[PDB]
Amino acid sequence: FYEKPTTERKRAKASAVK
Amino acid sequence: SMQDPIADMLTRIRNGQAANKAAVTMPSSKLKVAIANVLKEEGFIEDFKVEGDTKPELELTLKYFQGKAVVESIQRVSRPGLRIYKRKDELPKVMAGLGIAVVSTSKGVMTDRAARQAGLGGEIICYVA
Amino acid sequence: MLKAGVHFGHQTRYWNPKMKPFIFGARNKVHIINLEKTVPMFNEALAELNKIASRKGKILFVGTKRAASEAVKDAALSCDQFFVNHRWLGGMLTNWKTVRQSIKRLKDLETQSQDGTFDKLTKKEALMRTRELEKLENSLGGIKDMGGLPDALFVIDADHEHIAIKEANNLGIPVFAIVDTNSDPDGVDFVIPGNDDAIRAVTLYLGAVAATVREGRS
Amino acid sequence: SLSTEATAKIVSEFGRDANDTGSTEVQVALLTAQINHLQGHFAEHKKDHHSRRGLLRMVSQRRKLLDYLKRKDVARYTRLIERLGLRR
RNA sequence: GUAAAGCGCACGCAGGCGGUUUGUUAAGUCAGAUGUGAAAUCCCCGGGCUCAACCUGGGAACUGCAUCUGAUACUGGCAAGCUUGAGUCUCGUAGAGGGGGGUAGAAUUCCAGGUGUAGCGGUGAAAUGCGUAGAGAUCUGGAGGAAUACCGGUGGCGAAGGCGGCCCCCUGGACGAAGACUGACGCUCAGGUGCGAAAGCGUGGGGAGCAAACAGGAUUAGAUACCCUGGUAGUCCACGCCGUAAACGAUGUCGACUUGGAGGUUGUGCCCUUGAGGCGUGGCUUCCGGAGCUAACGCGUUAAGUCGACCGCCUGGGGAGUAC
Repeated sequence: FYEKPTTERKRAKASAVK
Repeated sequence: SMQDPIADMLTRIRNGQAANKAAVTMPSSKLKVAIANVLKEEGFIEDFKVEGDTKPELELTLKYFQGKAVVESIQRVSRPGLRIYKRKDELPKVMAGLGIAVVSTSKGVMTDRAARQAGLGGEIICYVA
Repeated sequence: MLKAGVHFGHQTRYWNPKMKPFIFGARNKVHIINLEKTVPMFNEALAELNKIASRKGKILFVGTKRAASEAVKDAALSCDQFFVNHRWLGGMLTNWKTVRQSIKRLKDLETQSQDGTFDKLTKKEALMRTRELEKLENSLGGIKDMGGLPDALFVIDADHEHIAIKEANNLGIPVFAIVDTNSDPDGVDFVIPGNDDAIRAVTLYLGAVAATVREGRS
Repeated sequence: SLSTEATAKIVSEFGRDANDTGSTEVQVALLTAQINHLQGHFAEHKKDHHSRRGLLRMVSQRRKLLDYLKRKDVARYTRLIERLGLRR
């Protein structure tokens, strides 16, 4: 994506952090 | 503060009193101490003492008669950026006289009770209340 | 040397800075209460409890926590007085008319539930109601005597029942708390920087309070 | 850039004594030594914009110290900017 | 912040503000005084019209200006300092901070070779396509261009845009340990200058994939779209331009003050560092949360709290970020 993957890896840190 | 060393002390006095501190410290001045006398003798605060030579730091010992603070709201009026000067008759009254103002009169810094008795207006340092 | 010089503290690191001054300073990763400074608001609370008992104090012994529960029911009885050795039922102060009818219901249980099982309609169904609403009377064990509106309050903690103080101050009843150090002492009335755990300690506190209230009538 | 001895000589002759790094003429001439060095860099690259920010920062601080010389003590100003050729 | 509204970000002239002590001046300021502020209007105490409107006496008022004489706290000037503001040096610590050079290997593609073979691909089924020649598949090599798997992170750096292979050359900041040195050298900044993702343009190269446009095949009621097969500009490089973005933390910069907890990253001081660290201290940083603030969500020592100095902008929706 060149701009999503830094967003999902900085969103799903809402998914898979706790 | 970097451009208003007196609104800075007033902010000290009414930040360190929401937090309910007994005493506050700041780098002193001659005008800061001139104010501190007028505050501490109208009973708005216990007593102070200045100390230091290279860095003479003013420390006021704040007062409060309950959980409530005796100093309700001090307001910096003559801001550098809008300097406010009054005459001997247009001197502000604070809460219709219940609270105190601090002005710089030609015979020094004092309240407005006394600088209105003295017939000599000044430079409105701050409303004390 | 006494109780104060026996119980030390609580609150490893999750501390509440509203009661900042009450601690000497943490040692061994736990906070230590200014134990010596606790007796000036021991004896003052003791004296006022004596005065309230002189006015026939209507005083609560809130004992919601596990261990103090029977450890306080014994007290109120030795205090000839009230307690809540169980959960603080939500609103036992503000919702008083509700528990007013509830204690009417419980007095009905202790008067006519005996009478109902006698001959009224059934044997077995009335027995079921007995064995169930005996649990209701097991609830509300302390308050059950008088018309309500107690004079003052002697809760044994703050955080576990912040709702209790939140109701008594909203109504204007003097909370004679024994704050933990984890707690939130802004709401209480006559805060006591004690330690709420170490059941030995709370037994000592309540024994002193009982000694005061049993003859506060002078 | 500039070396330790290269700054040491500047502090030496332009300071009123050894270890007078702080006097404004020492700072001025040390900054201008560095600027004169870096013109040779920035004539080579011309696409290094994340260093002309630093070059501009020190040219701006050099002008700001120079104006302070001008007000505070004119004689040192007018004796320095010809020892440097400065204030073209 | 989300309602309209923080310039994309810096640097900076003019401008606006300015720590602290003493001396001086007395411009601002303040007090008093003297003139003057036309009359009428306005207000006050009256008076005369049978009352009133109306007329009218005297006062007050005209919040101003100029001159003079005092004060000197605060603001300004001039002079002398001071060290806390700001900056230089000694010293190390970290880093995808830049710019210029090479360099490696995988991976797509293409080409040459060998083996041998009828399908390959493609999707929700399909043809176009590629192929019996030797395709796909396999290993052997060779050319080229473009990006750097793993580490990798709620990580790090940068004024923003942005910056990830490795190594060197030049360089820019930042932070921390003690020190030393200047003495207010400061903050903000209309105009101004410079950087400015991606597209896009200009002149010459390059061009592996990818691919607006364009072709051909399905879909659908229709398909100029999604979908497939090709595919040009562009994407890459140098120089020049463009100047924009949901350029966003939708939070301007700077400073001071104001309960706590848990992490992260990078220095450092002391402690048996025994060590991992414990006790502390810095910086940057993510997440909770009462005070307080908010319409609210929410912010909450990195504030949207309590103040100060400057700058930019807002003023119902559309028309319109449009015409000129």
